[PDB]
Amino acid sequence: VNVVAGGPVANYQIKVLDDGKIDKSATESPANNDVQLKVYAVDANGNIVGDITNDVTITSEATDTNGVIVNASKSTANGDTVYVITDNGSKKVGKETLTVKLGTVTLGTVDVEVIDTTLKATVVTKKADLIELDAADNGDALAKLLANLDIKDQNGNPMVDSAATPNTNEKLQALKSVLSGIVSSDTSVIGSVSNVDNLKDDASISGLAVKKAGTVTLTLVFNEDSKIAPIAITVKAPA
Ligand SMILES: [Ca+2]
Ligand SMILES: [Ca+2]
Ligand SMILES: [Ca+2]
Ligand SMILES: [Ca+2]
Repeated sequence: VNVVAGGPVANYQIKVLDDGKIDKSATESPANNDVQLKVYAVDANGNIVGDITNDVTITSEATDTNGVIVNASKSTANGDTVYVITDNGSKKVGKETLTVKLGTVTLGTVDVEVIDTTLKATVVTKKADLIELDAADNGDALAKLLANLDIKDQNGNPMVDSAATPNTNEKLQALKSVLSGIVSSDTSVIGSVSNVDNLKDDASISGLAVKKAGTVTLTLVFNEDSKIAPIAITVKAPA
């Protein structure tokens, strides 16, 4: 639009140029990492008699109260000012109220929303009740245990290892995001895992080392948020 000589201002518009959302995912396509605002003064006939985006000040709550934290910055290019709202350390998702002032006078408010569309492990199931290790497992049950699980995201799609990345197993990473611990029925055969970070992501995953030949039940326990029930898998580690 253009600013034009018109009549006296009748009202102010706080205009959202984009979708009004900020996606704190690290990979969303297309990138969705801001909200962009204009503030216009308009006369009785809708003529834009002022672009006051550069003159106003936009703020959010001084002390955080909802785990949603945003920054507001005036960005000027091509003669035009856009008020750019960005995520700044939001721990949660949800709405954040912006207040738009001209000097000390409030012109209005507008909410922005922080979202997160990251693919998230949502369903985990076991394929078989039992797995048996052989020499290829090199005395560690983790690879064969992972192969015995199916992980689905919130869309119900599989979460699997990408062969494009040789040194990180995306499926293991998906598991660890919802796993709280692994209990072994006999820690002398295979140790229990209480710190899930000890499930080592690498070209060759590891962390369920066999201490001696035998048979154990491994029970996977998941976090409360996921609501996934424990999964028990019997592991035979033959001599
Ligand atoms: Ca946006
Ligand atoms: Ca993002
Ligand atoms: Ca907040
Ligand atoms: Ca990979």
